[PDB]
Amino acid sequence: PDYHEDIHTYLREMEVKCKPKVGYMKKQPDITNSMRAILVDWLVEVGEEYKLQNETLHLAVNYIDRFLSSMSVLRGKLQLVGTAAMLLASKFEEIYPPEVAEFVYITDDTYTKKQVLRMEHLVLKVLTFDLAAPTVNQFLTQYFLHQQPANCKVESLAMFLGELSLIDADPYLKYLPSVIAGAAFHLALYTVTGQSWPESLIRKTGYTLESLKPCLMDLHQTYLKAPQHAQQSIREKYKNSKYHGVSLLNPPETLNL
Amino acid sequence: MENFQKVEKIGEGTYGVVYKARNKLTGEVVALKKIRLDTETEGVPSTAIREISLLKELNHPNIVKLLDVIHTENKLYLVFEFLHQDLKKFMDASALTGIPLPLIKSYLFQLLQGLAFCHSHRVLHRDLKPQNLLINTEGAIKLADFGLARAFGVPVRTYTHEVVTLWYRAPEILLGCKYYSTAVDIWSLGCIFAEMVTRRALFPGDSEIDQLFRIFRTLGTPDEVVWPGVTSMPDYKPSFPKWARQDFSKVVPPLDEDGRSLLSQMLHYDPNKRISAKAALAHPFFQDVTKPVPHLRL
Ligand SMILES: NS(=O)(=O)c1ccc(N/N=C2\C(=O)Nc3ccc(C(=O)O)cc32)cc1
Repeated sequence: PDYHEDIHTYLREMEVKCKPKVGYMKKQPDITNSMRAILVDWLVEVGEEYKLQNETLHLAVNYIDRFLSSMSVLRGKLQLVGTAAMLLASKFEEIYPPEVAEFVYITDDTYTKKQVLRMEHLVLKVLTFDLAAPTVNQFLTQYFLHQQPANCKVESLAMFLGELSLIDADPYLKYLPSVIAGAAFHLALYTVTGQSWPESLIRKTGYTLESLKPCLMDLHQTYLKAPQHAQQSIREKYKNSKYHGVSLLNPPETLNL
Repeated sequence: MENFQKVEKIGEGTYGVVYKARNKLTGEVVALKKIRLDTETEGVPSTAIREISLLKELNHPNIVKLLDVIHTENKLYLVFEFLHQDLKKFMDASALTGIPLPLIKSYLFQLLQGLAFCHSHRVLHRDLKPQNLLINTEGAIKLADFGLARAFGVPVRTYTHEVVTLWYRAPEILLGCKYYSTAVDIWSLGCIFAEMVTRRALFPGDSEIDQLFRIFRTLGTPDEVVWPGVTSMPDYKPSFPKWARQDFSKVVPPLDEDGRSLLSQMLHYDPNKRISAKAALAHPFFQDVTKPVPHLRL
């Protein structure tokens, strides 16, 4: 509480410093947003097979976008960039991470132990060991404390919408983690209860529902088109009781903004 | 790495070996943490990753400065500023004489100042102990070894193999709470504050049960009134002896009304009611705080 206001102020400060270049995929000659979307979706499965935290998944995607913002990569090596990042995210956030042999196994021997270890070192060199990155996940939990009594269906749903945004670089790279986390919570709350972005959260973040509107329009479209999307590992993860089967909930037709 | 001359080994551990070194070109005296990776079949240890990320974000005069990271195919080296000794060696030298209160006050104020920065930057230390606290001849104290340190942007879950040595472990950890909080770090410093005063470890337990019982014998056995939810904790037992709280005149005899007040709030059973680093820094105890120089025996 004493430091709670300070942490949000610091993360808001850090999320700008840790932001990747928005149009990095344009200056990337052999890889595209589809490859990135396929990669991020695959890491969602990896997380579930190894029961990793949703923060581990959020950190990996940040590291990936940052590595790809400064490094040219061919499609053949894109999965090695993703494996080393997931391994690094797991080492940073998991109590104990899965061993390297297991990471080499979930790639079906596409790469070697040496390759994974060498890429880990390269990712760390390229990211200059700056691994404590603010995520949508991080801003969502700080926001949830402004919901007393709490609705775990709203929390699960915001977690899901927050995660959907990791798949599609276009348009979510143009939004900061705090802004997606705002849109996700409003859209989650509005879908379950009908209530909107609270005044306590307006005062905390300095974000009006109007300032969230560009992100929220995109997050609403993504939600409506989610059963139609090519990537479905997130919808499968959230139809489970763990997250109160929130992906099975029907999105609203209109937001009325 | 070619520019460093190893001078002396100044500590060991699982984390890596710490040395005293000299930069041959600038003359700068540094501390070097050697981390052997040819040995490490699993890559860069999670501790080295957690310590480098977090420390290189934590710039404060009461937090050790990380000057460089020499990352090679063979080994990993962390280059840090040098400080003359740890609080454990200083405490042992002062076991006969005693650390004068103005120096205890300076030291705890600075520890709390570094910790407040840690906490306001979403970082838990989780291993505060005298040897992890470094002092210098100019009068400063700084927090070191961020090996078990974690970013708490999302709550940090508890792990058995990555906790502080018993002696400075919080009762919540010992009773099996599912999560860490800033309060674990405050308890640790409270123990360290009483150790500086009484010239001995406040809770020197040989086991988790011996650790609890030593806490219970001093602060009284906690109950649902003192600590709501304590009887619902995994490692809690209703069969625990029910001791009464000892008077702080017996626990910390050479401590004043304010000193006794601040320590009682630092050693509160309930982590939600335990004083924060921010709050303690505003305590009347530090109204007259000065920066004295210690008596070092190098
Ligand atoms: N044993 S003694 O004489 O009391 C002593 C102990 C320790 C020291 N210096 N240690 C260090 C120093 O100067 N910078 C450091 C940075 C980091 C660490 C670490 O463990 O992570 C240790 C030190 C000197 C004398």
